[PDB]
Amino acid sequence: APTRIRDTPEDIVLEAPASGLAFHPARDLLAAGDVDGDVFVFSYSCQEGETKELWSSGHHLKACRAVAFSEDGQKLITVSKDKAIHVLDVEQGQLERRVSKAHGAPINSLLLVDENVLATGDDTGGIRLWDQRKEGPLMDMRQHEEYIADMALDPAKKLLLTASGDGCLGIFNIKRRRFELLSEPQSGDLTSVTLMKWGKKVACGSSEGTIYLFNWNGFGATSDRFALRAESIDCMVPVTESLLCTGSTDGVIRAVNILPNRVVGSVGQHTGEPVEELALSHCGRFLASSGHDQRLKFWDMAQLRAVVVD
Ligand SMILES: C[C@H]1Cc2cc(-c3ccnc4ncnn34)ccc2O1
Repeated sequence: APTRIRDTPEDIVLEAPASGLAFHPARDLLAAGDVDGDVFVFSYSCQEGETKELWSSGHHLKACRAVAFSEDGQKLITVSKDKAIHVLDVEQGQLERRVSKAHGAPINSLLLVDENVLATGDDTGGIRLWDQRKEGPLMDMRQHEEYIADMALDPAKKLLLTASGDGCLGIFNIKRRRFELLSEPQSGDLTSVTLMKWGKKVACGSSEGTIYLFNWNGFGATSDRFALRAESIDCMVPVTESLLCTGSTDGVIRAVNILPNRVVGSVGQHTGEPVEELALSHCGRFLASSGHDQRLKFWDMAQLRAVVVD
């Protein structure tokens, strides 16, 4: 009394723009990592006043480019232009493990594979796989020629898929610690990669505003492409097996259906400011976006998930 409720959590206003963004797998927590290296965990709620910073930490002294929560919800893993990988505890953001010198170049991309294994990708295209129980990387692959923009995981956890600024989709066999192939290079930098259609399609967003599709186990060349009415796609996240959201340098977040390929419409925008990253809540209800306006914004996915069909 008074309880003031909205349809989404309030915007989170940051002091520096954030490339790192992830939702907790079981709790109403959102993590961000910013261009100064700072990392934050926020509680979020549709009740006004109840979206609050729970902790911040300043262990990285250069840009924190990606963050991810462990599957058990206990740890937050962060990577940085300082070339380090850190393991933090979710409760307080205390540093529990520091893996410095993890790459020879700034780390841009992070993907957790299982409770002991993760992959990192750097600004020169280097890909490494790590088991926390073994010293040194399991794999060191430099077939890519430009930065690793994004990575995705085979549901069977066999293949790691990579999107690179060299215009290629990369395929690595995690189980065999080996390179399989690079796709034919595309005209746009591949900024984003996600699995769609129950793992049967690979969707990659490009710096020219195209989405490329590849068939599963046909990674060598695209099976389809279509363009948005946008100059770029810089980040994507799947909402359903057919629907994903994109963020672009024009600041607009777009809902896009795959096969049939259609722009459903605009979810929202960071007016006139590039969208840097997206994430989806564990419950599926909220999309979060991080923009160059230094805001984390929440969007209700219910209207979409209703309208949406196989
Ligand atoms: C870079 C070093 C440090 C580190 C940490 C982890 C970790 C810890 C906790 N939960 C997790 N879930 C997924 N990976 N993972 C895994 C590998 C690894 O190699």
